[PDB]
Amino acid sequence: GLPWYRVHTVLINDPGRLIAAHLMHTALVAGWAGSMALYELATFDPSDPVLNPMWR
Amino acid sequence: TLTYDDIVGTGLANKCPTLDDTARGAYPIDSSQTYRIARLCLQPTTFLVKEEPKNKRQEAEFVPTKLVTRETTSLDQIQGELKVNSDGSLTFVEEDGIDFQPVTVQMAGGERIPLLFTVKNL
Ligand code: CLA
Ligand code: CLA
Ligand code: CLA
Ligand code: CLA
Ligand SMILES: CCCCCCCCCCCCCCCC(=O)OC[C@H](CO[C@@H]1O[C@H](CS(=O)(=O)O)[C@@H](O)[C@H](O)[C@H]1O)OC(=O)CCCCCCCCCCCCCCC
Ligand SMILES: CCCCCCCCCCCCCCCC(=O)OC[C@H](COP(=O)(O)OC[C@@H](O)CO)OC(=O)CCCCCCCCCCCCCCC
Ligand SMILES: CC1=C(/C=C/C(C)=C/C=C/C(C)=C/C=C/C=C(C)/C=C/C=C(C)/C=C/C2=C(C)CCCC2(C)C)C(C)(C)CCC1
Ligand SMILES: CC1=C(/C=C/C(C)=C/C=C/C(C)=C/C=C\C=C(C)\C=C\C=C(C)\C=C\C2=C(C)CCCC2(C)C)C(C)(C)CCC1
Repeated sequence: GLPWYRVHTVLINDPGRLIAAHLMHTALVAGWAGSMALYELATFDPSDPVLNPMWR
Repeated sequence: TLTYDDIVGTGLANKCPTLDDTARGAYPIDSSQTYRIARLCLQPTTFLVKEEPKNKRQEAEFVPTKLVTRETTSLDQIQGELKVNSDGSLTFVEEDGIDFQPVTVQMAGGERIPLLFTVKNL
């Protein structure tokens, strides 16, 4: 069968499932953005923009 | 004149009585007479909390907060003596009343600040 590093080549002649896969990828990235924002909000101390800003 | 059933649940019970704009007069004080405050009412509209200074040690300001304990904040039915002093100044000496309310306000960032809003022994 397909080698492991070629599994996604099944999408090459499958525009619909390629769109599905792109949707899934986009979903993963946006989910990442959401969860990252949430973790930072769960850790960020907003009490001192001068000596403890976000980049610290 | 309003009854309990007119007021109940409206939030008016937590409001102090007001006077209309025509009430800009003067109430004569007789230094020979004794006086009392029959009803003192205090209705807070804003709670400010002094921010805990970063460490810059400059002027730390009072910042706005959000009331989370609802319309439970007013002091009322407070009574006490109104002394007329030798120098013509008046001194209110609080004796009793509903002269305290526990209040929780919430700071930016979520920190809750409970306080005993009071004028006890005023
Ligand atoms: C953008 C991400 C993405 C997408 C859209 C796809 C989409 C596709 N892959 Mg998959 N794949 C991915 C990533 C992705 N893959 C990765 C990272 C791997 C390596 C593990 C694989 C390995 C893989 C194989 C081996 C195969 C596919 C196949 C396929 C297709 C069928 C779906 C499948 O069988 O899933 C299988 C893939 C998974 C179930 C992903 C693994 C899940 C990981 C471990 C994360 C799960 C999230 C988890 C809840 C978070 C953990 C948190 C942690 C801190 C504990 C499909 C076209 C098949 C295909 O059609 O081949 C012909 C197929 O056989 N993929
Ligand atoms: C838009 C970005 C993009 C896209 C859509 C593709 C698409 C494709 N490439 Mg890939 N490729 C890319 C970037 C991209 N490539 C880059 C930047 C490189 C250089 C590093 C390569 C190097 C590459 C090679 C060398 C090969 C492909 C091949 C393939 C195809 C099959 C992939 C597969 O089945 O893997 C399945 C993958 C897994 C089952 C697991 C991979 C696990 C990785 C290594 C570690 C974990 C990754 C993590 C989940 C991703 C985080 C996201 C990241 C951006 C930070 C597929 C058509 C293959 C091919 O053409 O087939 C004929 C092939 O041989 N690509
Ligand atoms: C009407 C013209 C039109 C428009 C506006 C688009 C728009 C876009 N195309 Mg599409 N495309 C078109 C015609 C069009 N295409 C045609 C004629 C073809 C040939 C068949 C393709 C083939 C195609 C492919 C193969 C791919 C795209 C993808 C994308 C999207 C990438 C950006 C993205 O995902 O943002 C993020 C998304 C959002 C911020 C949400 C947008 C809200 C959507 C549009 C509302 C969904 C409801 C709607 C009624 C149903 C789908 C609408 C459809 C016309 C796109 C994007 C939505 C890619 C994609 O879909 O990635 C997932 C992709 O892989 N397009
Ligand atoms: C514009 C930026 C960008 C781009 C171009 C891509 C491109 C792609 N993403 Mg990624 N992604 C992005 C942003 C981006 N992503 C973001 C912001 C997130 C949120 C964190 C993700 C999350 C994400 C996930 C969860 C997944 C992808 C996957 C993929 C690949 C799907 C195509 C494929 O089959 O490759 C085949 C794979 C390769 C060609 C290898 C890519 C190798 C990368 C560039 C570096 C790997 C680093 C190292 C070896 C392993 C990681 C370290 C480990 C300790 C965790 C593709 C390379 C999917 C994929 O990789 O499936 C296999 C997949 O599972 N992406
Ligand atoms: C630490 C682990 C804990 C994590 C667990 C959480 C998820 C548990 C579910 C995993 C088990 C999946 C069973 C496979 C189902 C199946 O039938 O596959 C086949 C199905 C179609 O159904 C099928 O389709 C088949 C043919 S075909 O694929 O359509 O060509 C056919 O054989 C069949 O009749 C039909 O039913 O299509 C697929 O190929 C999808 C399988 C891939 C699923 C793994 C992805 C999981 C990651 C998702 C995370 C989301 C991230 C958030 C972004 C929004
Ligand atoms: C965030 C979510 C992350 C989840 C993703 C999971 C990550 C999965 C990573 C998969 C990688 C597995 C590697 C494939 C390994 C493997 O299958 O190789 C063998 C493979 C041969 O493939 P073939 O073409 O022969 O087809 C056979 C098929 O059965 C393969 O599917 O070659 C390749 O895959 C290219 C890469 C070579 C890699 C060689 C490195 C090994 C040499 C030793 C190095 C260490 C010792 C050094 C000493 C100094
Ligand atoms: C469905 C449903 C629901 C929900 C959804 C959800 C619950 C959400 C989510 C999202 C999410 C919550 C998920 C996710 C994302 C994540 C990811 C995707 C990430 C990735 C990772 C990476 C990739 C990294 C890698 C590496 C390592 C790890 C470290 C170092 C190096 C690097 C960075 C490279 C709703 C209600 C909306 C409605 C509709 C339907
Ligand atoms: C239709 C309907 C429904 C459906 C459901 C849905 C649709 C859901 C989906 C599912 C899915 C879609 C899931 C989601 C998710 C996520 C995951 C499970 C993973 C993750 C994450 C993580 C692991 C974390 C990490 C992070 C990073 C990323 C950044 C920052 C840091 C941290 C660490 C936080 C049902 C069935 C109920 C039934 C009825 C009907």
